Amino acid sequence: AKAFRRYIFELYFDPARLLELDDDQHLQRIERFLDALAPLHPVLENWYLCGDSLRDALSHNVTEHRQDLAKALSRDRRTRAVELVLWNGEEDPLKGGLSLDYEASGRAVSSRLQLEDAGSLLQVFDAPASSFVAIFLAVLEIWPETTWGMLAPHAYFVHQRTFPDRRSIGWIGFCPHPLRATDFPAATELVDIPGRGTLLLNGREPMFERVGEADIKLMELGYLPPLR
Repeated sequence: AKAFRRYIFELYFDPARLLELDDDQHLQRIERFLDALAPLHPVLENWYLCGDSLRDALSHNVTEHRQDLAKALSRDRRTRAVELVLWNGEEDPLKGGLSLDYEASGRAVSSRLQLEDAGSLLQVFDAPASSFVAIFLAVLEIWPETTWGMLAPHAYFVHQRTFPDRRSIGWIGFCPHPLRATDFPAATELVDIPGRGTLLLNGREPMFERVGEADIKLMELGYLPPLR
């Protein structure tokens, strides 16, 4: 009995719809998202621009100074896509260190939000299932363009996912469709999000037919998206 250290935590957005937003809109959404993260745990209360020296990396607190967000974008944006990277000021993954990577390009691959390495949160959260669900809830409310979400152990996704050419719902995930409890295992909890879809909690924290059976059902329903 030992928890998985590395977790993947990614949410995907409809490329066409997300691309409609201008820079101010993206910045506003990230601002709202950081605000939604703040009450969930102390390590999520402060976000900073990355930097060389430790002094440089902790000088620009975007949760205190909103105008700094535009500096993240201005520095991180690519020549063909909105992009921003933030860190929470904690170096060690064992103490809740976390980085945020947001990209909006008009292509599925670069229209997403990732928290890395989410396994760091899983150990600082005193009640992780609900706290992670709260993060999904925040993304869904801020980005109606969300098309998929997955929280899963890295090792599971890479070496055990049922479908090689498909995404996975993971331990906790988002599927943009209503789902019926009768189609899923007893260990699965379905949380209905009207006007969005469903959040699935597949059994207890992976320490996995629980996730596999859910992916299988999603694939049979035609709801499990391709990787490409």
